[PDB]
Amino acid sequence: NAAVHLTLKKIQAPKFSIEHDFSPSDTILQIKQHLISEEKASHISEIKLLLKGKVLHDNLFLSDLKVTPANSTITVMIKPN
Amino acid sequence: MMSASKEEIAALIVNYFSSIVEKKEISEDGADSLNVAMDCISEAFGFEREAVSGILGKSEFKGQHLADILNSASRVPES
Amino acid sequence: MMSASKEEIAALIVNYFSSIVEKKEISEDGADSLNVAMDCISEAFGFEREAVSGILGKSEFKGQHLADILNSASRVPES
Repeated sequence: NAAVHLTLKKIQAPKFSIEHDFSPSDTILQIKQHLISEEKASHISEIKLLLKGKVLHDNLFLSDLKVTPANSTITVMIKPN
Repeated sequence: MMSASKEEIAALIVNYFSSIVEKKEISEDGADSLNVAMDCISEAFGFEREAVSGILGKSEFKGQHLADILNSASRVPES
Repeated sequence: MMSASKEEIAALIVNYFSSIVEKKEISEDGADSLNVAMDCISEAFGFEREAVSGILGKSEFKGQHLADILNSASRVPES
């Protein structure tokens, strides 16, 4: 369906973990925007997401995310460039 | 001994991190960071972290780690 | 060489990755993976990504890369 359940977890302290439902029409950029809205990040350029080692680029759609019940956790990396 | 193949080096790199998390030598955050870092290395080189034993088993690094090898390896900069 | 501490090894690890991308020995696919992984490693041990130049200087590993170092390791498996 359209219910794309994703888990956002930061590996670097503070290690926060939040779960939300997105849409398949949304891109990685939407997740970054959402993260800022939840006051967990400052700039989009600081948010670098990864999945199983593969870096998730802004142009990537959530529909192409190889997320299963096992790897439903997205790696949230935040750094000032 | 048989040169330094990228996959062989990568195997030692991930093994090193694994040797750290196996005894919690790194912090809770570092452990998480190292976990994903190893995953990135695996997919970038073309192997799996769960297959590190298989790589080291073939390589001449079986029973060795990146730490001990680098420790024994000593070079003296003549400068 | 000295003690092969976490910082000693880390410098060589990030240096190796820097060498790979420098001469372009990896595709852009895995290039970005190592690009971010390098930073994660830097934060985990507590050092700046662009401070590798200083680490290699203060330590006795100047002019040596993880590749050349491992390449000089003639480990013989006496299984």
